[PDB]
Amino acid sequence: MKTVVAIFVVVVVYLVTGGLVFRALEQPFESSQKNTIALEKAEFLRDHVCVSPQELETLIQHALDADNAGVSPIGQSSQQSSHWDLGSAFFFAGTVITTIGYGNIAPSTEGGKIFCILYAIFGIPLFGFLLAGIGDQLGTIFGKSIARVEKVFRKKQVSQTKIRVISTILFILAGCIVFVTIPAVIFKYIEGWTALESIYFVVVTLTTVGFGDFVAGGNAGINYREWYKPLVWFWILVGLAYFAAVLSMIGDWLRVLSKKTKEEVG
Amino acid sequence: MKTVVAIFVVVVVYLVTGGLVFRALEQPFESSQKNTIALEKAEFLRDHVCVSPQELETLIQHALDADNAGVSPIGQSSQQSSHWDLGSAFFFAGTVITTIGYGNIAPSTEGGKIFCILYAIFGIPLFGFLLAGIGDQLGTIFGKSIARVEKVFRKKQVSQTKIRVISTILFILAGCIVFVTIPAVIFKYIEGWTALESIYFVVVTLTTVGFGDFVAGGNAGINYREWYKPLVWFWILVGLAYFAAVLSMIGDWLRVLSKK
Amino acid sequence: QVQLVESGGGLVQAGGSLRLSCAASGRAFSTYVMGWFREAPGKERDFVATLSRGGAVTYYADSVKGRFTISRDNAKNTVYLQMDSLEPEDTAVYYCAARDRLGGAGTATFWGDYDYWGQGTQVTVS
Amino acid sequence: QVQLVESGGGLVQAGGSLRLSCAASGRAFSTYVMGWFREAPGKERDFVATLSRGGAVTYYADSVKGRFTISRDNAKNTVYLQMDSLEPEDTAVYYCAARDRLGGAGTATFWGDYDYWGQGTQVTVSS
Amino acid sequence: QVQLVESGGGLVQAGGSLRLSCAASGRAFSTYVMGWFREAPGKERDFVATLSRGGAVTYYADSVKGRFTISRDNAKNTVYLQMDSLEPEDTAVYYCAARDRLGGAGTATFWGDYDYWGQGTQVTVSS
Ligand SMILES: [K+]
Ligand SMILES: [K+]
Ligand SMILES: [K+]
Ligand SMILES: [K+]
Ligand SMILES: [K+]
Repeated sequence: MKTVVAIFVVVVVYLVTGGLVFRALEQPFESSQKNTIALEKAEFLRDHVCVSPQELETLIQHALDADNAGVSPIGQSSQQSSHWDLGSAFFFAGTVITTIGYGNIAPSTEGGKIFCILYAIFGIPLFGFLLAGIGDQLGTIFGKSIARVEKVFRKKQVSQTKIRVISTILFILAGCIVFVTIPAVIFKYIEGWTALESIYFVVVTLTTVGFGDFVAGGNAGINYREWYKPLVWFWILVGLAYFAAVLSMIGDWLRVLSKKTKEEVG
Repeated sequence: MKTVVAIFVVVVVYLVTGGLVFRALEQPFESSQKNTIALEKAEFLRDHVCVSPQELETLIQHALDADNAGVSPIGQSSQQSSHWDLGSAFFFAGTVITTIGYGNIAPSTEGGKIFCILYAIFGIPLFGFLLAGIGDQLGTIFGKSIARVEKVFRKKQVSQTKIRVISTILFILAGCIVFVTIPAVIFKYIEGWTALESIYFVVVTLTTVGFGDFVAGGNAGINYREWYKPLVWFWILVGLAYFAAVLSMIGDWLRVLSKK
Repeated sequence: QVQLVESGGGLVQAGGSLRLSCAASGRAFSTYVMGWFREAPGKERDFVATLSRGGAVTYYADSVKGRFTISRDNAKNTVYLQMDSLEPEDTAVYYCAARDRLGGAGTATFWGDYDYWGQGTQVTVS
Repeated sequence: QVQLVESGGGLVQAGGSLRLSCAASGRAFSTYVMGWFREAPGKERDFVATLSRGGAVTYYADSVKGRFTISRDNAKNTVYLQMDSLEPEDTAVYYCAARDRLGGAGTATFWGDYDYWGQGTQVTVSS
Repeated sequence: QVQLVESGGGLVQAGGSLRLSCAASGRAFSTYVMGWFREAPGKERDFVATLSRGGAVTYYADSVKGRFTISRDNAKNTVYLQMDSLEPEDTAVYYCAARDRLGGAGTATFWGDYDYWGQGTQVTVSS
């Protein structure tokens, strides 16, 4: 009753602080970009008298609508390819059960919305057992690798607490290279994103936030290799279980900090 | 090891089946839609001879360069509202720590992307601490309300397992009216969405999927009331805990089905 | 709500001509894709002709190509349909329609592709 | 499904002692975070004590700190709760709980933080 | 890489006139924001005049407003600067610059706002 109110106050303060920081970091640039395209549009109207202000704003608005829906407004004909072909439909099904939900592909039909509701109600807990199994498989593999070292070093194990500590340290160090650093390097070369855009995609994907602004394997102008789609699929599958384990440890550290605050305030 | 492979096979089959169903339900409708920006752009060039193809291409490319990083909900891109005013920046901060991430508002700047990475790393576990407390608060409140029912159930010599099952189903039934049915009725009248679109929004939001195709409080053409934004904020906050408890019960039902 | 009002129409002999017009309300006519449809008694609304937002790109159904001419005047918020070499098969209630959606006029050949509709004008060829 | 069975409660006079035990089934007890909760009649289940997977990190509620002691024997799949200096306020049904989810070492103080639960053991302290 | 070549300067008396021209290479001249800058000896390039992609929107510095006229001919890939009522203060090397970026000419008043530059044409006005 009192602990839940204390954490609610901390979360509200964290949200207000975050809102103030994100506004200071984004609003002046957004205001600069809004006036920048506004002046270019106003000059376009005086250079091209045959076009009226509404006529131009209709095409510009529709160009933005097509771009945000996956169809590039640059070039002669884009053909729009297919968002619901068996391959992309399988990947869409994954964005639902994993709770990432990029939103680049989403059901328009009534049948798709009805099926999506039931698909997430039974699929999300089903994926959670696979994620618990993968986390256990990773912990058992890392536990075996630490037990082999403790056998060759001739150290007597009083309890599996020493193995648990060493395996958590090696897990977050090695796992950061395998699921965070190396993938971002691949995304920089394949997608052509910046070093920051690539690392921003990894965190947003593995934390299940999935804004949809950056999606690996979604550029029509890029001919992706045969191994690329299944590699990203396997990276999300295991990388979600890695990030969930790291975020669980961070949650424990915050719970430990709460007991220190309780003791100091008492 | 063998258990993990068995669940992986089930998940892959569930994904392939889902892919086949979503393709059959969406691909024929997608193939029917012939409206494209390429034909509208080609017609624009013949209607306005004073503009050349490269002159139009230049303005269209610059419009995309000046566009926000977020993809606005379906049918709400011509709003031109400030995506980063204190109010909508507070709501954006919520989409990160709750893991919903609609993506209607998203950081374009380098400073925003760096801060968003650290904001998610420390904010998501912080919100989890709160969600655990809210789930406990819901369980205690429900437990107090059902204590009269459990007293009558215990009087008639009913086993403690039978009482546990009936109580959990009553949590889903009352909780569905409070966090699923009543909110969807409000979204139908306020947003003007269909009965299905409103229920589709609720499930996608409370399961933290958050596609971004439907966002409550994102229509420029609708003048929202003063109480609307904080009501949706409070519904998301406590509704996530109810849905996490329900999804946990669904997982238990699947484990029971496995023993059968 | 945008209002579309049709005028012109009537009863003519086979081979004669007619000129339909459709006035629209508001100040966004130049942004709509305009089109003409026809409802024969007991038959569904068939596509007749469509026109780009500016009026330079015309599209026609195979049954009226070479005989009908769709044109527009954004200055007067009006869309026109000149019907030459009329046949008894062209006897139907002609509807004017406006489209305020993404895409070009070339693909707006279905009645469901439009957002606003007129009251209809009767055209009879004997 | 993992089964938790409690034993060792009863009725004692104020100031006396008790020792509860909770036996678990399966061969993964050493991987669970064990905890004790108590349900007073008409009151919600409150946190009593929690213990890490090995047993080296203990955490207690302010009402039972200095009087109660949580311990575990992974060899016998059992978690214990030694209750010294019992007060009439400690009269409640005590529940044993196991957490197989990662973490929870001293921080698992909510009922929702656990995955498996016991039947409950009655503990009564009289004046 | 886009090449910009200036022609048309020299040495004139105070009050006289000059007409500079800048030819550009490639087929994307109609998409660039064209501008004129001047480098006085020992100084950084000051802004003189800027022009929209089509040539209908002109912007000038306060020191050259009403005397200089910037114009363009997309047909010949050329930008012009007519300098009337010349003063000794106008003496500098005039640079031609092209901007292939998002934005109107109205804000392109800094040297860093441009992407391509010419080699410079010397303009001298004597008393
Ligand atoms: K999400
Ligand atoms: K999402
Ligand atoms: K999520
Ligand atoms: K999203
Ligand atoms: K989105």
